[PDB]
Amino acid sequence: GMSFDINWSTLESDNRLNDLIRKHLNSYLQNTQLPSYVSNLRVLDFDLGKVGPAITLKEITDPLDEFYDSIREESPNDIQFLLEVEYKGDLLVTIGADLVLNYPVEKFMTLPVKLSISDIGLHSLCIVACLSKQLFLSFLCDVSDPALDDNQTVLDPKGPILAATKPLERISIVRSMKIETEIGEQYQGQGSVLRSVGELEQFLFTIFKDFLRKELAWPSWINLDFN
Amino acid sequence: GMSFDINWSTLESDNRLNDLIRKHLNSYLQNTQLPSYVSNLRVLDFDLGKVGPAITLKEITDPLDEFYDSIREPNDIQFLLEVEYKGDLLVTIGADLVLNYPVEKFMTLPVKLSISDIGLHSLCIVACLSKQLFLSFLCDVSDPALDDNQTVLDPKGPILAATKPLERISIVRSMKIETEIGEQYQGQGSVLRSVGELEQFLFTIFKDFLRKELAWPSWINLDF
Ligand SMILES: CCCCCCCC/C=C/CCCCCCCC(=O)OC[C@H](COP(=O)(O)OCCN)OC(=O)CCCCCCC/C=C/CCCCCCCC
Ligand SMILES: CCCCCCCC/C=C\CCCCCCCC(=O)OC[C@H](COP(=O)(O)OCCN)OC(=O)CCCCCCC/C=C/CCCCCCCC
Repeated sequence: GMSFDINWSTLESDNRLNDLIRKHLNSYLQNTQLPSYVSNLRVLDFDLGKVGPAITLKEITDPLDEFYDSIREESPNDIQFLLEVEYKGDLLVTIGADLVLNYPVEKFMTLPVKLSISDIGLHSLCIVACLSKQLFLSFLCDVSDPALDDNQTVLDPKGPILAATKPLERISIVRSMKIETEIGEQYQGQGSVLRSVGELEQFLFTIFKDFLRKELAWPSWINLDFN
Repeated sequence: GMSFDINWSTLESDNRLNDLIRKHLNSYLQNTQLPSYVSNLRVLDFDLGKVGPAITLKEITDPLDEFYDSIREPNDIQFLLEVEYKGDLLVTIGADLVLNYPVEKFMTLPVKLSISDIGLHSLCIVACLSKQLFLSFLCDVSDPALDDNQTVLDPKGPILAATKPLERISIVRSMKIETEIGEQYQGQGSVLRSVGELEQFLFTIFKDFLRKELAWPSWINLDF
């Protein structure tokens, strides 16, 4: 329907959203076991961009009880939005990698390389919950997930999506994603190198999707405490 | 910074937003006393459009006391926003004009006024309480009473106190009004001048409407 341009600049003098995502993602990367073909991984830059999602409000409800339960461990006024979120924005992750060539010997050579994750496609149901007053945000499931056939609510806790008993049968929240790599002109001929680059691209793809899934995808969520 | 596209389609599937605003404004018009030269005023159509404001969050605070008090007459929350609008809002208003042709003749001229191209750049506040929400435009961004550096959320500062209503600039910076006349008529000058008068009147009326519905100390209130 209506378009908006939002600017949260003053809310970010000391901490910048981009930088927060970058350090978090970096932490995640440096805590992952790396294959033999890559020596180091590092986020060179993260950029949420200037193009955001198309947001459709689907329903308005009480927050899920699982949130309350979470708080119990470690109010009518509270509220929860169910949102259809469609993203084809300009998010861009630039990652630096040291590709390791082992073709002769072990660790024969290292090529500085850098990869670009971009063009992320998404179309999924999320929820945003206000509770007392920590803020919860979580991507529930893709719009066309089979567990929605028959047109009965996602907010059913005994239903498949929310119960999260079969993560394997869920269709991926990230619909598409583009990865490029640029390497030295000198290496564009060698097939061994190109194959290694391919493997690294795939690995990075899976790693990024994993990160997203355990940071934002239900039953995981983003918790903001404001005291 | 970042762009969004918002769609509130299903929250109101009985009643529509544009329709609600249309009969609200219609009520306003029908309880306005009209000049002698116009017999009927009516909102033909209202359209908030698809182009919204550029929004900058300035501050975040607990809601004003006037709201809490407004409840009877947490953690509840209030946003202070810089709002810059150059959107595609469009009001189309129908009017029956009264024309004086010579030989002391009276005639009626149906006319269609279009209010569009509204320019705005102003500090507004959006307060969520219990949970009813409050929408109110405080003042224009370049109001003198904001001179140098001072806060707008100061309750006995000028803007919030509502001390001196005529001293402040109007929230609406710009506005465009056109008129559709079937020209059997547009050629005469009598008709064009009558239409001019009507346009000015409508300008005043609309500005007045928004300052009594949207401008602090008045606000828009939602009930759920
Ligand atoms: C959803 C807002 C997005 C678009 C906002 C555009 C901003 C620029 C628009 C220029 C001025 C705003 C145009 C609106 C004219 C006034 C309309 C109006 O008064 O409608 C009120 C009338 C009241 O009806 P009742 O059911 O009787 O409720 C109690 C009545 N007191 O109709 C309504 O209730 C609908 C209210 C919808 C208001 C929509 C306009 C609000 C302005 C948007 C705020 C701008 C930025 C803030 C973001 C808004 C986030 C909620
Ligand atoms: C404003 C969102 C616009 C962009 C949305 C398009 C979706 C793009 C696809 C994914 C983009 C988001 C990737 C970054 C997510 C991971 C970053 C991260 O974890 O940093 C959070 C880090 C703190 O994390 P913890 O509180 O410790 O939680 C630990 C894990 N449970 O810093 C923060 O404060 C997180 C900030 C959260 C903002 C995330 C926004 C992305 C979510 C998009 C939802 C779209 C709906 C819009 C509603 C937003 C209302 C604020």
